[PDB]
Amino acid sequence: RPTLREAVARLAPGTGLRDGLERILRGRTGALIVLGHDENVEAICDGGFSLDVRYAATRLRELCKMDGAVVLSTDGSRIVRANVQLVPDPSIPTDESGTRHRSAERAAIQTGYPVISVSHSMNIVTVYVRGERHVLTDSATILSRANQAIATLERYKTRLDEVSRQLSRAEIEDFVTLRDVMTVVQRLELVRRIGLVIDYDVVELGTDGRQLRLQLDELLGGNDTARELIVRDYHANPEPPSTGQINATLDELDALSDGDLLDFTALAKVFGYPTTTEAQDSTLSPRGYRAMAGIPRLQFAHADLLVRAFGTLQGLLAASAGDLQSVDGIGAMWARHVREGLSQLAEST
Amino acid sequence: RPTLREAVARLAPGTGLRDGLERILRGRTGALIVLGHDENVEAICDGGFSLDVRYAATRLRELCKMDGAVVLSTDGSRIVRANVQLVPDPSIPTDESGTRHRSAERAAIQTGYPVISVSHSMNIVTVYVRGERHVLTDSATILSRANQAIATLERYKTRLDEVSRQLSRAEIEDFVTLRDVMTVVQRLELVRRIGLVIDYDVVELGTDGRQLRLQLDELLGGNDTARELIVRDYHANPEPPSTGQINATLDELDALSDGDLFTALAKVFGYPTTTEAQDSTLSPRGYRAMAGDLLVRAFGTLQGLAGDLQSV
Amino acid sequence: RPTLREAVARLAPGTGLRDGLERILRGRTGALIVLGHDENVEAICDGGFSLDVRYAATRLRELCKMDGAVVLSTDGSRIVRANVQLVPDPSIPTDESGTRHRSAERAAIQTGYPVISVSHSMNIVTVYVRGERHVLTDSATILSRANQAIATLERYKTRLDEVSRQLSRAEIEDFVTLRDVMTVVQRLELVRRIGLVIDYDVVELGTDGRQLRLQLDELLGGNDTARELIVRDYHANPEPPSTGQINATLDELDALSDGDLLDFTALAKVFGYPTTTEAQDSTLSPRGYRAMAGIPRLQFAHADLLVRAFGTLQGLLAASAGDLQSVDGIGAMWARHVREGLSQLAEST
Ligand SMILES: Nc1ncnc2c1ncn2[C@@H]1O[C@@H]2COP(=O)(O)O[C@H]3[C@@H](O)[C@H](n4cnc5c(N)ncnc54)O[C@@H]3COP(=O)(O)O[C@H]2[C@H]1O
Ligand SMILES: [Cl-]
Ligand SMILES: [Cl-]
Ligand SMILES: [Cl-]
Repeated sequence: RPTLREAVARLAPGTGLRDGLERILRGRTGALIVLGHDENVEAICDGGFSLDVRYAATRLRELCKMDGAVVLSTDGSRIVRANVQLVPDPSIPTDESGTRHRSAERAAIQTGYPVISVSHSMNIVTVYVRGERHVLTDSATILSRANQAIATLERYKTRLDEVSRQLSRAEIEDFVTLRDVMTVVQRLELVRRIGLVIDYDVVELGTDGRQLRLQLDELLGGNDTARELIVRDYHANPEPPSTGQINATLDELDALSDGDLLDFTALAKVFGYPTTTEAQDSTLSPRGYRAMAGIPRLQFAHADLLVRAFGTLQGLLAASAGDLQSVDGIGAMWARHVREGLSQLAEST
Repeated sequence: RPTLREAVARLAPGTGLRDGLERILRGRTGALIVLGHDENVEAICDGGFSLDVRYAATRLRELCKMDGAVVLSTDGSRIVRANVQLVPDPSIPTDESGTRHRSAERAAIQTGYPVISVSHSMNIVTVYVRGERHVLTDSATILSRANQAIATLERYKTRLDEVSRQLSRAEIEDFVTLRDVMTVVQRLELVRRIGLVIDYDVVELGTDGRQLRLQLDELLGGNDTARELIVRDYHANPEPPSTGQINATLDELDALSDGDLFTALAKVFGYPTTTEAQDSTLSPRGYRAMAGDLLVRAFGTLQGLAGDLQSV
Repeated sequence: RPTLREAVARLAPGTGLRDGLERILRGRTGALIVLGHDENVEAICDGGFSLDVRYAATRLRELCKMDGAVVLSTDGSRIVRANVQLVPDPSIPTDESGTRHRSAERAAIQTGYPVISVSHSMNIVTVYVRGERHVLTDSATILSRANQAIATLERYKTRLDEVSRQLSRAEIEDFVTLRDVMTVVQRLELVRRIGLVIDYDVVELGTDGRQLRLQLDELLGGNDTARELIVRDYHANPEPPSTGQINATLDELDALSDGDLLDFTALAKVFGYPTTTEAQDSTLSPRGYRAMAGIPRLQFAHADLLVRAFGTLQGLLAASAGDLQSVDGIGAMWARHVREGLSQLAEST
């Protein structure tokens, strides 16, 4: 049966239902709509008219001009009853206010289908699904909230870029420390989490969120790959981390609380380094995945072969073109390409 | 328990409740008021707040601005709860329309107390008492309707007086046709029936009916005695009817339909219903002339009517 | 008693009260609410009914449909009276218009508790707190005002950083003038004051200000420390400023009007220098507290003894390693760490 998130989706902008509800709000009639009909719904239905017509936004609006409730079919394709009096079991507990809304939630609990109440006085839509409630929000308000989050995401993306460049400078110089790696890990997670918040707003916006989706995907583009690469470079396991190991590490990062993200030792635990403050100053050596990703045109398949062969970024910098053409799967052309691409990083920083 | 009529009296003009209801109608807020509180009412009361204030029309109006129902104490002197949600058993049958009113009658049946709903859309007050319902009518409408009826009542009384003396003249002649008696009987019944219609309006008017109460009693008064005398004078049984016989006959006429009020009349009086029977001349007994019982049994007829009347 | 700012937070978005007030506005009934109840409130309360219910936004809306005023408990957790007639002392001064609002401000002054009046005609919420007034504003309008203010703050942050770099470069060169120091002082103050304006908007926005708070914290952060150090470095009194004296100077800066902050002579007076034109041209020498604060893990006790011995940053730079071990209370290891850090100032530029 419909879940709370699924029901909100059925009422998202661009849907036939949401069009009808918008019409009801402008009409200021109020409404009480049951999204489903079975034996249990009929049990609580009293009086009213039985009708069999196709759903239409306009048809719903007119029917809700009448006292009572409108029942739709489970698939949502039809309007099955109108002018109904709901009589849910009064023992079902609810903290809502007034006959309409208390009747709505009780009916939602008893039948198991979503129930919608529209307040004529407040012009507010509430949907009740099995003890949970959600109040719809105008697309403008959601956009305002999401654009504030987009602004913060713009600030976190700039901050991530600068610390990442600092880490890249340290990797070339061979003066990286756990603290340097974990500063980037934190900034990667902050970008990810604020991105998840904006994503929920995109879902709630429905068709009104299409542009916000494009902007969000552009800003978040490459964040997943950066999280993978940093795990691949600085994971306490001696051998290069396994693919499942990488997925395990990222899952632990998501499991961290927001407060834990502000703890560099909490992040160090996830990567497998000691949790002591002293451990933050210990020197690390990158494997070279991040640097290789910065080389233009270099497919990750080839970089994985080189990183496993030489072990460390410093080994790759010291390697000759002939040293980089002795790895199976690395041709002469790619050995030259990586050789000049690495020596360009050495000079630049 | 209070009866439907008793409840309507509690809501009549001149009462504190009716002052409150009139204010609610002008406010167009709608209302749902329970006239009584006990465990059974509380059982169906859900949410809301408890308060203990003296009843006042102004206080009732303010509290009914809120969603929900207001409960008063049984004596009606206090307001005990407001903003409550009534939750009567949906199995209780009702043919009312909408959440507010169906809940009102069900609550009235379940608790046994009067329940009032005021519709904001229709500005109509309905009172429910144990499966019965009454709709209040504006005192202005009742007054205007009742005054048209009182105007008719004087006309029925004048037309009754004119025909009654015609019958009395025939009594002198001894040639009173059966149709003549039933013409007077018809006018007596018509006066009685309009009198009952007006009486119901006077009660609903409360204090606004005080003047119509006096006017009604003057026109009617003497109607019961007149109906008793005419049955006592022109009853089929040659024996003078007993007091129980007279009251039984008067009840029989009341059972007649509006349209029937001459052949239908003759049969209740015991005369044959045939249209030929309505043509049969009758002889008055004389009770009416004396009013203008022991003596009449001696003489038998008005035609018989000093020592002979000091012999019985 | 609660202050005006405290009341504004209590009526901000995300609070139970604000949910009720939003409901009242949509109903267009108007309201008169007392945020507190004691014997003094009872004195001015007349008639009405006593109720004891838990506070709820929906309950408040229904009670404010009634003529009169609603009284809440001091903690705000309960609704104790409704339909009350306030009868505050007419002699209490007020500039509000009409019975409702004049009664509201007078009641606020007499009892000492916040009082809210909502105008049905104007759809405006007003809160009165002991002779002050605050009118609630749409969260959209506040956000628009605050985001522009954030834009100005980012520009103030950029100019602050560059003038700060100029001042530090001059400190090494020994060519700092009083005007240059006041250019940095002006920019630090401008950043601080626009920061306070945005802070008030964040409070008023409540839950709608969460993202704005994050942006504000990054832009400002470090502003207090920079103001403290600059006063510590360039204050006219020969004795190094005490911590309390520094706070006194900073309090004098806050007392200046927005117009005064554009006047370099007014700032010069706050630091004890003369207001003359000639004073602006005179060359100063930093005390060196800022440089010591940049040295990692150098407790201010070791910085105050060194600054008191040599007096100026140029004296600290001119000192030898042995000269930094002949100060009482400074160790040999600490003398090495301080000397190396000042040499890193040469690395800076
Ligand atoms: N049993 C009861 N106890 C206490 N107060 C009662 C009540 N029944 C009705 N009321 C009051 O009367 C208002 C108008 O009722 P009405 O049935 O015209 O107007 C109703 C009806 O058209 C519909 N509605 C409410 N509950 C319903 C239910 N269980 N089934 C179907 N329709 C319902 O929503 C309208 C507005 O509901 P809302 O509560 O805002 O407004 C209600 C409520 O404040
Ligand atoms: Cl609601
Ligand atoms: Cl119900
Ligand atoms: Cl709301």
